[PDB]
Amino acid sequence: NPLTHSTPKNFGIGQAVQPKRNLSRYVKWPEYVRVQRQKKILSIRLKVPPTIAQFQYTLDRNTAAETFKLFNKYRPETAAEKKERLTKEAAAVAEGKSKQDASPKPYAVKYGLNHVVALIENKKAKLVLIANDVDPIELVVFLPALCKKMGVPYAIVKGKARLGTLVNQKTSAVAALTEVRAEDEAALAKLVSTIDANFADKYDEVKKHWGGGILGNKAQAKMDKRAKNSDSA
Amino acid sequence: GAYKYLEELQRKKQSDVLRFLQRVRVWEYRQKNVIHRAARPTRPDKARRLGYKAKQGFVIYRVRVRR
Amino acid sequence: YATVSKTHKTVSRAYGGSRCANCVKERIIRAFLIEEQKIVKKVVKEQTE
Amino acid sequence: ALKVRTSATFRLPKTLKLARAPKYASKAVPHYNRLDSYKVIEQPITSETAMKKVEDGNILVFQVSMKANKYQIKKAVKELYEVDVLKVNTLVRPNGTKKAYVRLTADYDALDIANRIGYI
Amino acid sequence: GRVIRNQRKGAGSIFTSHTRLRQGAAKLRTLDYAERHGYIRGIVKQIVHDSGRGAPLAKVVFRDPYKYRLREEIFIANEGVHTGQFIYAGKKASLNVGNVLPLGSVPEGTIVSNVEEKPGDRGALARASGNYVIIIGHNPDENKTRVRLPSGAKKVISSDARGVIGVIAGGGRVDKPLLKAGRAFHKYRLKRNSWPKTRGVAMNPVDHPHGGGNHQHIGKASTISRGAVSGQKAGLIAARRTGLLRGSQKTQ
RNA sequence: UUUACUUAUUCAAUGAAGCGGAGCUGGAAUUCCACGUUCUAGCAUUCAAGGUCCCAUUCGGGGCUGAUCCGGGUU
RNA sequence: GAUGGGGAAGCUCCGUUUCAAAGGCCUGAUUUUAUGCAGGCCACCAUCGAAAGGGAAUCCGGUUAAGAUUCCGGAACCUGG
Ligand SMILES: [K+]
Ligand SMILES: [Mg+2]
Ligand SMILES: [Mg+2]
Ligand SMILES: [Mg+2]
Ligand SMILES: [Mg+2]
Ligand SMILES: [Mg+2]
Ligand SMILES: [Mg+2]
Ligand SMILES: [Mg+2]
Ligand SMILES: [Mg+2]
Ligand SMILES: [Mg+2]
Ligand SMILES: [Mg+2]
Ligand SMILES: [Mg+2]
Ligand SMILES: [Mg+2]
Ligand SMILES: [Mg+2]
Ligand SMILES: [Mg+2]
Repeated sequence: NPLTHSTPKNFGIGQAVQPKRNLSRYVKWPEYVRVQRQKKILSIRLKVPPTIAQFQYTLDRNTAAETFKLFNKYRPETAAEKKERLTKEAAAVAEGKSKQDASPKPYAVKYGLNHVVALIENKKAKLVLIANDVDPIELVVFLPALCKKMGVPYAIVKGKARLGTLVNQKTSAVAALTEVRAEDEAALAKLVSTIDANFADKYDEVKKHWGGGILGNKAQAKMDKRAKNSDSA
Repeated sequence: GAYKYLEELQRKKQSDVLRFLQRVRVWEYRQKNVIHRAARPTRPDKARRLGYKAKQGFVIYRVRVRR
Repeated sequence: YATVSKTHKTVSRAYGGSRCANCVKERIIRAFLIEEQKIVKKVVKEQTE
Repeated sequence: ALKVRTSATFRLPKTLKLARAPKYASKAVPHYNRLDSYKVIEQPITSETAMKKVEDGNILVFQVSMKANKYQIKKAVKELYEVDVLKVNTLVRPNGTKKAYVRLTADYDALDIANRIGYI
Repeated sequence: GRVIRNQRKGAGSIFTSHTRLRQGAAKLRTLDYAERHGYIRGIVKQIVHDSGRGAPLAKVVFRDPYKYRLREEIFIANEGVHTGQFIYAGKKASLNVGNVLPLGSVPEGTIVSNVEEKPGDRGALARASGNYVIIIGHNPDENKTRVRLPSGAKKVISSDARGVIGVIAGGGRVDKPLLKAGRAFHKYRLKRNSWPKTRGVAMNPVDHPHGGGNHQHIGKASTISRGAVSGQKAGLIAARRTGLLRGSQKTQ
């Protein structure tokens, strides 16, 4: 106590060279980091035509969790499951004269963009999930309108990576249910009701609404200041 | 599949959606190097039409040329 | 200078073979007087408010 | 994402550098010693001047490999002739070969060594 | 038929500046937080001669606000600045000769030097010996300062542009006759290869527009259009008038 | 034609360090102003001492504050 | 005069720290191995460019047909360890 003293440092201008501070706001980030951040910025600074910016509306957290829980009951065969099915099918058709129907009818989520588009055009899809982050977006921009025209319930959902986990891939960009088990028909109907309430019933209204046009932090503050002064006087 | 829709949509270059995508992507390409590896085709339908297959050994490179 | 002992290159004082004696003395006097004036300025600021 | 990073400079992060684990050898037979004693020491130099150096200066005069340095000359002479070397001086002759004046230590007699290795 | 001398100057082979002996580029401090908000005190360590420059330079040492070290700056010394003088640079610095202040922080009629054309260019205007800029007014809204330049031009600069209070030292330099080709020689030996100058009329037609003729004479008007091309711009380029200047300057 | 907007484009600087918006404190009327350095050619660096909380013990170690918060738009 | 970049149909040109994720050296700890995970210190940059510029340290005597501040004798000095 008597040997230690308070020696406060004067960190004001012209004194006591500044302490190490969090400069993460001022980091000269690599070019790829700057590019991805400013691409995200520019995509909302520009006015986004309504075909895009209908994808900023995604399934809410709870409805998405319910949808993904339902879709997780219809995962496709992994390599091990397919190998086991194939051996139990061969060792059955060889001996018991089965008509290659020694395995039951599979009930699996349908994936692959071309496959799901074909199912939508054939009205076989009972529910379509469209990833919101498909990097070339033209692969899925027509999907909400295609589903709306074919009367197929669709939800724009967060994560091609999540759909990839659904279908045992890294990314999937779509995930469809064409048939569902009887114990899950009611869950599918309720979830389709929620999903149509969020996307398909709103489609005619979101199709005429532009997105983007959002200013940055500083421009927003400047516009708020000038609207407070000029507009409210 | 989706490639027919991609092909028809790619022909509406002066539509609002394609104009927006053009502006954003031209900015991104300009920010990148003059020649740089592209992770995937920007137009998968066009790449398939021109002979690209999504297998190991096929490569896409983006290149900027003065007009 | 790498081949000679420390005694040849220094002087036994606060700045040795860097600053001359008179400059060192001026540094001593300036440091002491300016620190004292800093104390005086601080107390004058505190008693003028 | 939310780390402090008190410097405004971003540096390339340190990543693991795996040592090479080749699937096949690069040469498939290591080369034998390219400069052993037998080609470090080409042959003794037996001019009248060199023989005078052998007689009077305790210095053996050798033609040596143009790639051989003084360490190599010293160790090759030591191995080949079982003598201690006090000093090695070298030059490149005008004919493009290398001549080494190898002064043996006082323990050995260069005339005796030359007699043994066959030039008197 | 030949590339003329003023054309040859642009390639910069023998016409580059002789910069060996120079002390370094004379610049203000980098415009940082301390100067933008308060001030920083430096010390004038040396007032030195710069080769090829009439004005003396002042080496001014500041503390680094973010790292424990000293930063030496090369200012152009204003007249009256002395070694051991404390220089104050920033928005809050006092109106004393040698201090570096934003143009908007000084009153009308202030004499400044090494004035930035834009905030942070570290000094562009009134840098030659004896020259200065005068602050003639402020426009606080859309913050600008109107200033008078050594040439007499009026310029509108950002109020955050900085300048050094006072006049550049070494004034009156051109009042002494050089008196000697050798003195001109030594002057330009440390600047560039622009001396001596051969008159174009003393050349041949191949060498210069003015060359040739059985008498030395220009032959056509020496006033040359602004739109003329390289190899033609010898003489009086885009001259509004010629002849012995009789009348007033500062046209209204 | 004059003018605004900013993200294209353009210019410039920096080791992209303190930008923008709020707030605390004091003064004065929801607003305003202030909000660490100026006799002196010294010195100013060791996650800053101090304060506080935790652990773990004889070495000490860690967090918070000191040094307001928010937006990650380097300016 | 490479690199990063940009230009050029191209041979190549510009530019030399630039619009680049451009780093080895200290060591807490590690010693499943003084290293990877992991405490923490420093960078606005290849390289070439001088036998008259800068620069660690050697002198004397003797010796050959022809070498000598290099050999021999003696006597020193510097650098790295
Ligand atoms: K003529
Ligand atoms: Mg691949
Ligand atoms: Mg030699
Ligand atoms: Mg030059
Ligand atoms: Mg003249
Ligand atoms: Mg003349
Ligand atoms: Mg003539
Ligand atoms: Mg002519
Ligand atoms: Mg003419
Ligand atoms: Mg004539
Ligand atoms: Mg080159
Ligand atoms: Mg060299
Ligand atoms: Mg020399
Ligand atoms: Mg001779
Ligand atoms: Mg000797």
